[PDB]
Amino acid sequence: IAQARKLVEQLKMEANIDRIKVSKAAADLMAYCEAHAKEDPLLTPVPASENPF
Amino acid sequence: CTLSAEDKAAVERSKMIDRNLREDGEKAAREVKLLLLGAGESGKSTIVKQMKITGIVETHFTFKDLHFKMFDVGGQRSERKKWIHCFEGVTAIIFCVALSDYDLVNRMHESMKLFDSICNNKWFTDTSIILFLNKKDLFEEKIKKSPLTICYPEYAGSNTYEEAAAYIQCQFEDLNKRKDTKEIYTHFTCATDTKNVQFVFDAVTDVIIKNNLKDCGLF
Amino acid sequence: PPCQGPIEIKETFKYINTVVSCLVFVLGIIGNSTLLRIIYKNKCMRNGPNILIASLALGDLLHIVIDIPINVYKLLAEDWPFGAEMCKLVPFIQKASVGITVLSLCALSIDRYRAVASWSRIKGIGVPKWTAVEIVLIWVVSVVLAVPEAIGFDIITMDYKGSYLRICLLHPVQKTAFMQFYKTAKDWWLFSFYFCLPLAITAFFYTLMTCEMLRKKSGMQIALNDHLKQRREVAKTVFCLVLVFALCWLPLHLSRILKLTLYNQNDPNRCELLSFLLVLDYIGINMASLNSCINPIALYLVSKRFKNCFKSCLCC
Amino acid sequence: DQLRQEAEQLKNQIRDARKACADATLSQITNNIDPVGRIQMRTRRTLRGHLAKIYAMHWGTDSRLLVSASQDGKLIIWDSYTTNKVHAIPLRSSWVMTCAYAPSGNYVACGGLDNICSIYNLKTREGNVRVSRELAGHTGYLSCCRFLDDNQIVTSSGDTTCALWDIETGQQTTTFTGHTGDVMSLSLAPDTRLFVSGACDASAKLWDVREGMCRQTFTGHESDINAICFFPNGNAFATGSDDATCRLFDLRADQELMTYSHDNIICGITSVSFSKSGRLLLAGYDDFNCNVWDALKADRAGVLAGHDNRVSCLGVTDDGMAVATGSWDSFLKIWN
Amino acid sequence: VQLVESGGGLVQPGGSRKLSCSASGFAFSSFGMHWVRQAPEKGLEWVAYISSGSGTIYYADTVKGRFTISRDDPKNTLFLQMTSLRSEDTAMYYCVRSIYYYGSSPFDFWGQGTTLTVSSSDIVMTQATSSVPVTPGESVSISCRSSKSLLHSNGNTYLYWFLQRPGQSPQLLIYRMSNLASGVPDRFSGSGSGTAFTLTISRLEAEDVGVYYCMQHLEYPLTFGAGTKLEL
Amino acid sequence: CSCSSLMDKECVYFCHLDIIW
Repeated sequence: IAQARKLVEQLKMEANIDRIKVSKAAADLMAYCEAHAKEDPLLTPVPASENPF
Repeated sequence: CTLSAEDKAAVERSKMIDRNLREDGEKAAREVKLLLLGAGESGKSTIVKQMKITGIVETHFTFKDLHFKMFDVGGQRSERKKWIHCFEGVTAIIFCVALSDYDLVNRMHESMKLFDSICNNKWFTDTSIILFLNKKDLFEEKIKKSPLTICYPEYAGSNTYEEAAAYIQCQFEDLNKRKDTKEIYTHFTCATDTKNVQFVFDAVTDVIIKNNLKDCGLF
Repeated sequence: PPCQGPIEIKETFKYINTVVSCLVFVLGIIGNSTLLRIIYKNKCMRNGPNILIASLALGDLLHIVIDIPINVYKLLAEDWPFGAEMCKLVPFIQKASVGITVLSLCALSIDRYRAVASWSRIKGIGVPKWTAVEIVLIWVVSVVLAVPEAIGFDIITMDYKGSYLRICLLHPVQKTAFMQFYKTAKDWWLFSFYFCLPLAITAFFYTLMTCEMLRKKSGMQIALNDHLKQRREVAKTVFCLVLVFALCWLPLHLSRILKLTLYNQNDPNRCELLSFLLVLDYIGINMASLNSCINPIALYLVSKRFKNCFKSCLCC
Repeated sequence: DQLRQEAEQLKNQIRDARKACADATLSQITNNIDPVGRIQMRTRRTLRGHLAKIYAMHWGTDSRLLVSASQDGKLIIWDSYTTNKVHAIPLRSSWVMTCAYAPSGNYVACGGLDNICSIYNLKTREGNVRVSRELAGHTGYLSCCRFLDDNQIVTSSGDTTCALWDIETGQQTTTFTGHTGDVMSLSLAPDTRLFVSGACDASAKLWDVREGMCRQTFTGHESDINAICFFPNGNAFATGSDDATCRLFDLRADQELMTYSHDNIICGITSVSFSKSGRLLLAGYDDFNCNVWDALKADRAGVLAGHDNRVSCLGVTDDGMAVATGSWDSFLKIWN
Repeated sequence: VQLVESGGGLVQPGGSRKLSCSASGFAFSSFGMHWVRQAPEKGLEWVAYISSGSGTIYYADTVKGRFTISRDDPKNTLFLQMTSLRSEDTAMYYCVRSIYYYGSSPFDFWGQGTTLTVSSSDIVMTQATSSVPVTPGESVSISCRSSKSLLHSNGNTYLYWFLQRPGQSPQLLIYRMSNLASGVPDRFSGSGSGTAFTLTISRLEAEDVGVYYCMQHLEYPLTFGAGTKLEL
Repeated sequence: CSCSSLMDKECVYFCHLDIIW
């Protein structure tokens, strides 16, 4: 009566979610990976003068 | 060179650290790493005490100018075997199972699956395994209890103490899937003196000699 | 001057020598190249003894390449139209390769002894450094000891029964007294340094290693058994690797000492000896090349790791 | 039964609501994005000195200092610009699977099979490195120590639970339970208020470090999850499992975003990390190599081919100028 | 952390003496050691340096070849042996620790010093003034110039700002260009470029008075400044 | 090969025929 009550309570807490769907939520990773691409030295190679390696 | 007066001293410190690292690694590569394994209620707190003296339990002892480090298994509770690959390159595996293992109830299933797991692992198949049956206080008084058909229907013949031990050793030899590389060292003694340490010392001496021969291309 | 008989080599012996030399040459190149490929390609077999074995294989390959084709040319042409420079250089390369091979054998025997006598972490964090200075020392000694061969030879012309011939060889007349002593003790030095010393060193070190391996004192102190016969087997292999070397390097030095002992002058009792010595020298050098070839076969048929490496290389 | 039926029906209705509202997978929308080509990354520096199997490595906050943990009980602090060994720490326990760099550069917390997270102080007054605090209280092997502040760190273990600590006191401040297997990895969010942990029950989950609720759960793998790491914006994460698959999950979608598996790939992922932009998902694999997946297209857009053994740990500098890869061949390689 | 010196006294010209530096409170075996001297009411002057493990040893070209440096790491002692002394060797001798790695402070701690009396190319550092009167609460800017540019190719500037209170020993204030020491109030700051370097002090306190020194590391031999003494 | 001097034609002919060693 009280071993799975916490599990179902968490699932109820897992129900009342501000549900952002995978098409609403893919835009987050898309925008972040596009807006920070120019400052990534691995995706875009750095000029040899600024490279400390 | 092109280095500033401070970077030269930094390089000197780094080279001294290199020197210390190789100096301690020379001692680290001269130490025998033994893994200790066993089934539930098999007995591991009786052989580690015979050695010349929480999570992982480390036992250090020097025997005949060889520094042995033994790493115990009785400190873990999760049997997912995510830490076995950390024991690649160890000298040997002391695995412990007793003849009285079918008293806690069946000796086939869990113990023999543990053997086949350590005999199927890619990392351990090239590492020798040492087998122990140490005590001689209860290994004789429970063979004559009843025919083993209750839990051991593979054998239904004559059963003395020596015959049963030989048959168990033979079925262990049958458990080993590939004898090309790995070698089993079974031991049938009395847990009364320091014979276990001498046996493990001889086994590690032999496996190290064989690794030396393979390294030289002679084996 | 005539010996009541000319000098010639039978054509059947020439055919047999050609076939034997071709087979040994091909087998030696295949084995040594595959062994070198195995040693270089695999990083886990990159270490001291493997580097020594690679050096041995490289020296054996260079020896075969520098010996077999030129002897084939000598047999099939009986002429040396190629000048004085590379006839000066070839004996230098030959003696350097022989020295490299024998010193690598000695060093390898010492290493195999050490692996079984100082077994306790004899492989510790690797030792490519001391092996490096050892290999450099061996190569420098072998090169410097072959320089007299790189100074000695010269081409001299002669007329023999109407035939005009040119021969490149060790000219008896030389500049320095030490060089003349070298010219007089060439074969003795070769027999005493390139044959007796490596044989003694390898045999002694391997005997100590075998003794240490089979050094069982307490009767059945451990029930291990089984692989004691395996140690017996590898010891037998070790002693066979020495017997093949001895039996395959003996005939050349034997021929040279018979040349130094039984050769006479001003009487017709020397030409048949030379006719025999031609064939004996050719057979001896052929079986020396066979000994050069012999090592990868033993490594394949003894070492399981090397057996698998050879199978993977040849079958794919 | 009633409670079992209630749990089953709640799970079924949550799954049905999740499916009926989910529009399309990440690939279906991002297919129009052009690829990145082939990320050819060359070893600029090779760090030598570790004489055993290398298990953990973490970059410093200044993108120049590194800490590396090896089997021989050594935690080496490297200067990544000149290959200078700034520090060499002899660890008490040689069996380490994780350790990290404090965000202020003062401390290093490191551990493994000892079930103890030992934290050493670097900027001392005696010029050496001493052990500051040993955190104990776990009953299984340790993983993914990650500092929050100079007095606060979260560590995962095989007790199917994680713990939030307080370094000055040394007592376990908070405990997050709910997993049903050996928890192998955790990653801290950039905002340092949430984290995620993946376990051997083929499930990961998002936990709140402040009040300790099981905020979200995530499934979809078939076997043990060995590595996990957030997207740099703290709204998603990626796991790597023994199924030879990486999976990107999203912290708001409540299920898997997408998968990074290939037919030729047979061995599992043991390390995972993200580039600074969150575009190149780098995964250190079990065979020998590190695969630079495009975290949007699941394409093998680059392979780091060194490391004659299995690439056991990955790391990206906070500026993203280099990638450190550590393997069991006792070497780190720094790539650019 | 405690470095204490011994061996001072009065010596006749042509004699030989020995100074000992004993350390207690840190890792002596991991610190290189410097011997510095200060002429009476004239200024500081570097004398000698020995690296960690006794690998690199440097002497000042002024008395190069005449002095010698000995070290005992297992005993934590630094020896400076003097062979022939002219009328210039009389001075106040200081012992300094110096550890070298990325981000360290290699001049943090100085010794107490000992007195020595004798009976009767290089970078030049220029200090603008020698006596400046000021009252507490007023910001004070000190400046000093160098011959060559201290800016190395790494980006490091090798300038060390020390303070010597009257009756005390010098103490590090800044070690490379603008990096505060350990245990020092955060009101001191440093800035400048290339050859012109300024030390700024805001909210001056009563015990901040004393002689300020700027030195270059950058190379050997090490050279000190003239010494700017603040008045109050 | 090795000869005493040039007057021994047989030795030089053998050197011509013999191997280079």
